[PDB]
Amino acid sequence: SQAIGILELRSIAAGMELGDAMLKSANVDLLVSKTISRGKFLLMLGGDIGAIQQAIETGTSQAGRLLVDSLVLANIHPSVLPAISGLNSVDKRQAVGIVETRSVAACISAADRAVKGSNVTLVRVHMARGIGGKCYMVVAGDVSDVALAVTVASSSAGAYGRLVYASLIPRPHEAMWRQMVEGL
Amino acid sequence: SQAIGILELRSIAAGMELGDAMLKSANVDLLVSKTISRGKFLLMLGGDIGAIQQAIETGTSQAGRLLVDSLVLANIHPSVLPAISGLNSVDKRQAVGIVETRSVAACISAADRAVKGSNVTLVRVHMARGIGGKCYMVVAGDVSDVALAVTVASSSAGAYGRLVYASLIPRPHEAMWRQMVEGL
Amino acid sequence: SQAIGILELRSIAAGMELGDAMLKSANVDLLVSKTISRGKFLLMLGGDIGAIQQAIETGTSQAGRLLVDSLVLANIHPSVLPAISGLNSVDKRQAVGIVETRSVAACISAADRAVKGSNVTLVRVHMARGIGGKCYMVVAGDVSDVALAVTVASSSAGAYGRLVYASLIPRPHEAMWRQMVEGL
Amino acid sequence: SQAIGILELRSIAAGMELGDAMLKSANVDLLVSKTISRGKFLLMLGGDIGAIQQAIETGTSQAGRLLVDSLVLANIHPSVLPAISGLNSVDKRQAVGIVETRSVAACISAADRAVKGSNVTLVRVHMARGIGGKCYMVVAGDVSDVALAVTVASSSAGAYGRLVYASLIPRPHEAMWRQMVEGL
Amino acid sequence: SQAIGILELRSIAAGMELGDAMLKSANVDLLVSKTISRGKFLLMLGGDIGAIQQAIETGTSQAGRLLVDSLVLANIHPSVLPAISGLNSVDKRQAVGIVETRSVAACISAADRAVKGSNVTLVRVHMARGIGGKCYMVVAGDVSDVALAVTVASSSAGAYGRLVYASLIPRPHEAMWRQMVEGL
Amino acid sequence: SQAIGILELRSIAAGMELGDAMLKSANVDLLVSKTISRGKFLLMLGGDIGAIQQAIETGTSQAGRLLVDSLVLANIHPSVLPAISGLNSVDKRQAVGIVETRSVAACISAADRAVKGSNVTLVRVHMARGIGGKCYMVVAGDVSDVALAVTVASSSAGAYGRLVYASLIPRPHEAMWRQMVEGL
Repeated sequence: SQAIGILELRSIAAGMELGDAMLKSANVDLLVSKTISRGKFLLMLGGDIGAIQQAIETGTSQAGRLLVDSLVLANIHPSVLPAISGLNSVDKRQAVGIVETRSVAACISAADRAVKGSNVTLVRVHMARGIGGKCYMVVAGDVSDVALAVTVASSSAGAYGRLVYASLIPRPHEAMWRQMVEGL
Repeated sequence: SQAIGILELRSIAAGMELGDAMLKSANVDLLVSKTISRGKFLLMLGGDIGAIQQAIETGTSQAGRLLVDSLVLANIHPSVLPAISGLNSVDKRQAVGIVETRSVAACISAADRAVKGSNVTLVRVHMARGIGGKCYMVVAGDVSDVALAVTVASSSAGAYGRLVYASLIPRPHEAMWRQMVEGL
Repeated sequence: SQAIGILELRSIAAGMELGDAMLKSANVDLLVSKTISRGKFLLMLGGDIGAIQQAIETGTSQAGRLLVDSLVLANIHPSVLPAISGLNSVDKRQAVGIVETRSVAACISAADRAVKGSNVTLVRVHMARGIGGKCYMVVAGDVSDVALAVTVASSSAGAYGRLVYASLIPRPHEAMWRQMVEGL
Repeated sequence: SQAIGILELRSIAAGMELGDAMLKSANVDLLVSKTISRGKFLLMLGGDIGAIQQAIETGTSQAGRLLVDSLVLANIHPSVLPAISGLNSVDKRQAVGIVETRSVAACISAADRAVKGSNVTLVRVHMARGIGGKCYMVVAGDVSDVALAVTVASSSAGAYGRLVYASLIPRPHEAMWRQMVEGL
Repeated sequence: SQAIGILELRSIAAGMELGDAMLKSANVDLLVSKTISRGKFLLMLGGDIGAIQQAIETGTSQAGRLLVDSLVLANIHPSVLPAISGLNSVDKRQAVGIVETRSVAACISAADRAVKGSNVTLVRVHMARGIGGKCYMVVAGDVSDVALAVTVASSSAGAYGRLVYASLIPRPHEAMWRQMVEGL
Repeated sequence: SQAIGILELRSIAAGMELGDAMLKSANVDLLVSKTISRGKFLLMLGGDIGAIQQAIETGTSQAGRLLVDSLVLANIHPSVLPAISGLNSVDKRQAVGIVETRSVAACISAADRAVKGSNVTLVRVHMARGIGGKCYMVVAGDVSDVALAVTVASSSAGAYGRLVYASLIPRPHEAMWRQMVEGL
C-alpha cells in the first residue's frame, strides 16, 4: 500500500531546493516541512512506494553531506498520513490514548500497527521536534478500541526500546480533549 | 481493604525464626517464602492493613543487620493475595495478557491496578528469581478487558520504568496456554 | 531433512507473544521454552527447514531490542528433535556416553554428528542453565558404538573448542544409570 | 566410625565417569550428585574411613585440571550420612533448630558436633546452591536438647566463622513445620 | 521497667564533674566510672527510665563536644544491672556459658533477652575496655538453662552483626570457675 | 612394569656427555636424542623403573643448572616405548586415529591408557618439537578398537587440560596412510 518518506537536512535552504525538487520527481505529497533546532530541517513525504523511493533517493544524492538522516517506511495504513500533516476529524467525543516514543522511526511503526490492529481513529502524530526526540500519537474511539490500540503500540515501540510512556484516558476532561485532539 | 507485607533477609534461618514470629504476632497469612540466589531469603504476608503493619514492624525491628529490605503495600484488591501465593481458577480459556517487570514492588502495584480496573481475573504473579529480578503477572479474560488490564498495569509500571515488556495474546495456542495460566 | 530454530530474548513476556506467533506462522514444533538466569528467555523449534526458516524470520524481525540472539540449524537427524524436548526410550541398558559442551549451538551439532555416525540412540540433550552454560548430550548402546559417538561428537565440538569433557562409561552403576538416561 | 568424602569438579560429565568409578573402587555410598551453578558438579560419599579415603584418592588423582576441590571428613555420627542424602523420620513434632553456614565443610562439622552432643535427631542438611553457598542443618526434639545442639553447632561453626545465623523455634507453626523438616 | 544509661567522654575530669552532676539530677544509680585507653572515660547509669533520660540528657548537653558517645536502654531486667557494676552470687556450681560481643550496645541486649528468656543467673557483664570493643556476659545454671541463654544471646547479637563467639562449658574446671564467675 | 625417563638440557654438548653417562649408569635404553630449537636438547630413556630413576637421578644431579626439565613415568605398557624411538609395524591397513596434546607429559599418559585399554597397535608417538609443544600419537586397528583408543586418550589428556584435538579416520586415504603410520 502507501509509504512514508523522510529527509532531514542540516541546511534550511537546501531542504527547500530539495523540497521543490522531490515534488517534480514523482507523484509524492508533502506532509512536514519545518525547521528543527538548532539549524536542522525536516521533510516528510508520502504516497506510492515507487514514488517515495524515487523521491527520497532523489534528495539524498543531491543533499550529499548536508543530509543528516533519511528513512523510508512501507505498508503504512493510508489513515496514518493525514495524522502526520494534520489531524483527523473526531466522529464523537470518547476515550483517548496517547503513546510517546523516543524516536520518530518507532512512532510511525506503533501507529501503523495500531490502526491496522483496531478500529480507533488515529487523530494526529505530532513531534515535539526533530527525528530522534519525543514524538507521540493520539487515538480515540471506544474504551476497548483505544485499549487495544495502546497495547499494540506499547509493544511495537517497546520491542525496539524507543518507548517513553503510554496512557489511556477513558473519560477525558472537556479541556484536555481540545488539547490532545486539536493541539492548540 | 487488604494489604501486603514483604521482608527480605540475608539469612535463610533468620527468615524462619521471624516467619513463625509474625504468624503469632497478629492475623496475617503467609504468602511467599523461599531461597533467593545466591543465599538471600524472601517473605511475603497478606492480611489486613493493621495486622500487616504490626507484623512487619515486628520483623524489621528484630532482623537487624540480616535485613536486606522491607516494604508494606496496602489497599489491595483481595484477589491479588491468592495470585501471589498460588493460582486463580481460570473459568474458561480466552485472551491472555502478561506484564513483565523488574521489581516485585512494581509488579504488585501493576497487578493491583489491573483487577480494580478491568474484569480480568488476575491469574498469577510469579518471580523468576529475586525481588529485583524478572517478575511478571498474568491476566485472562475477553480480548477487550485484557488489553485494558495490560495498559493500566503498564501505565503504573511504566511511570516507575521498571516495565520490561507487556504483551497481549488473543488466540493462545494449546501448548502456550497451559504454560501461562499454570506455569509447569 | 529436519531443522532446529532457536530464539533467545531479554524478556519472558516477549518470548511468549512471539512463541504463539511462530506456531501459527507455519508447521513447526515447540521444543524448549523456559527462564534463563538472570531473566533471559529461550525458545527452540523443530520442524522442516522451510517452516523453521520462516518462523525464525518472523521472530527476529519482531523481537527488536529484546532479541539477545538467534540461530538456525538444519539437516538434522530426526531423533535429535525429541532428545532436545524430552527423552528417547532406552531399549536395554548397555554402555553410556556423555559429551559436555559450553554452547548449545555446539551441543546440537555434536549430537547430530553422533546419531548419523553410530548406531547409538541419542538419549537426551540437556542445558543446565543458559545457551552459554553447561550443555551436554547422552548416548547409549554397545560399548563399541558409544565410543565412536563420543569421538565424532568431540571431534565436531573440539574443532569449535566449546568441548568441556567427554567420557565413556561401559559398566554404569544402578544409581548412575537412572541419573544419566532419566536425569531426575 | 563412618566418614564423608567430597569431590567437586568443573565438569558435569567428568563427575559421572568418576562417580561410577569410586562406587566400584570400594564399599562407599553415593550421597550427593547434582549441578552447581554456573556449571560445576558436586559429589559426596558416605561409608567407612578406609573405603572413603581410597575412593577419594581414586578421584583426586584422575580428576586433574577438572578438579575444583576435594575434602575428607571422618569420625562421623552415622545419622549424619542419611541427613545429607535425605531426611530423617521426625517421630513427633517438638522444638526446631536451624544453623545456617557459608561452607558445607563447616556445616557437616557443625552437624556432627550436634548429634553426638544432644539427643536431637539431625533432620536434614541442605545446600541451597554450592559448596560455598548457603548451607544449613535442621534438628528437632525437646526445646532443651535443641538449644544445646544449636549452640554446639554454632560453637564449632563460629570458631570457623562460616556461621551466618542460628535460631531456635520452640513452638513452630503448622505452615513453618512442614517446610523445615520436609523442605517442599 | 528499669533502664541502662551510658555516657562516654573524652576528658576524665569532665566525666567526674558530669558524674556528680547526674547523681543530683534524678534518682539514678552509678554502675561504671573508669578510665578508657587512651584518655576516654566511661559512665554507666541505671534506674527508672525517667530518671535515666533526665540524667543522660543532663550530661550530654553539658558535655558539649567532649561527649564521645551516649546511649540509653530501656526494658532491662533488673537482674542485669548488678551484673554490670559487680557480680551476682552463684547459688551452686553448675554449667556456664559466655557470649562475647563486638559492641557494648549489643552486649546488654543479648543479656536482657537472656535473663527474660531462661532461668540462669546472669553472673557479670564485663568489658575488656571501651564501648566499641570486646564485651562478654557470663551465665550459670542448668546444662539446659544455659543452653537456652546462649542461643537467645547468640541470636540477639548475631542479628546485629556484633557477635564474636559464644560457648558453653557444662562441667567447668574448678579453676576456670573462679575466673568466669569471680574474675580475679 | 616398564618406565619412561626424560631429560631435557639447555646445552647440546652436555646432553651427550650426559647421554653416554646414563648408558653406563644402569641398564636403560636410549629412545630420543635430538636438538630442540633454539638450543635445547632432549634425552628420552626406558626400561626398568629402578634403572630409569637411577639413570635420571644420575643426569639431573650432574646437569646442575643446565637441566631445563626432567621427568620419569612408570607403569608404561612396553608397546609404548618402540612407538617413541620409532614405529610399530602395521599388520594390515585399517582405521586410524590421532590424538594431539599440549605437553609431552600428557601425550605418553594418553597412549599408555590407550594401549592398556583397547587392542589397537600404537604406531608412533612423535613430537613436532620440545617437551611442552604439539605432540601426537597414532593408533590403528578396527573401526571400534580405534574408537575406544581415542576416547580414553581424549579423557586422559582432557582431564589435565593438555589436549588440542582428537580425530578418527575409518577409511584413511592411501596417501595419508603412509604419512600417519610412516611419517615421511
